[PDB]
Amino acid sequence: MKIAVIGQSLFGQEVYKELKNEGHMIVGVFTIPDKDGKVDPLAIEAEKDGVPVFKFPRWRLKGKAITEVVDQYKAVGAELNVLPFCSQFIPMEVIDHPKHGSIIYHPSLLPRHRGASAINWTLIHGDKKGGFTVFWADDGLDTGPILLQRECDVEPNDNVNSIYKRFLFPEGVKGMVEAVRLIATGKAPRIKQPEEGATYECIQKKENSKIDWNQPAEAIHNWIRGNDRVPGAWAEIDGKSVSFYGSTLLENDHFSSNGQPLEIPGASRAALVTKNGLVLFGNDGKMLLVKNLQFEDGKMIPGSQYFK
Repeated sequence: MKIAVIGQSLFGQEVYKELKNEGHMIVGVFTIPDKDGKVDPLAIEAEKDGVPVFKFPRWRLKGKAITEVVDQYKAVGAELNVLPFCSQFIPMEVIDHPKHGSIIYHPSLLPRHRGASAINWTLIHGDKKGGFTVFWADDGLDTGPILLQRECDVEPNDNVNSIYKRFLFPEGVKGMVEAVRLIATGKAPRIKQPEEGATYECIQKKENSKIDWNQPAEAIHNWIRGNDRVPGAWAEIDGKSVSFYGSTLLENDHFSSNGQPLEIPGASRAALVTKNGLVLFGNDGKMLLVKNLQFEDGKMIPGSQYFK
């Protein structure tokens, strides 16, 4: 079928590549403007293939869809829109335009974790299961009926990067390909999302990934890993912003360790720089270990090397 890919990122690129190799006609790719050194990987691949690339800075202005862009979009004659990791607001005129409307990839088990940082919140909340959903776009935020859903276990030390690389990315690509296949056959369902379990969480940016120390170690561990690697959970140490990566929870056994105390404003008690990383305490006095630290515009530095 004739498909428009509206989105970005390496995930967008891979979905594009796989649909193209399944014989679908990609009639256009609609991604974000250059950054400006960087052209989005989705645009790079499409341009090599001679597929039209569009980089609209926005699709609407002062609440109304921009006509010059909506016209450009419609001209390509898509039968289905596929939205891999779309960062832009797409007018419902566009969403609803194609024969089959639009499907969206969302990296959570909808209706849980609606919103753009769903992977982060899966981990921040300490969910034991995660996964992704492919759903039909409607006018709400991540509210449309489910086409298919796929689950995975969340590992106790998963961070955003590990669960994404292991499952959400590679299985997500397959899921989008399978979804389009089911649409091509008229077999794709529209399962109304249940009300029970619906949640929304805010978008994670540096500003709001600051560590709240007045929680148990397990919650701090979940917070760090749920923001690792981006945007990177952080705290002020010695007057500067320090980000934390590579968290694990710790147990007990004495003797081995000799760490050097490190004061962290707000921490329930001082941290310990040890040979294996930075030991942090929760408000329950329990411990977690952070392997890597980062200073503003950060070259990764092992926690063990904070003082040296």
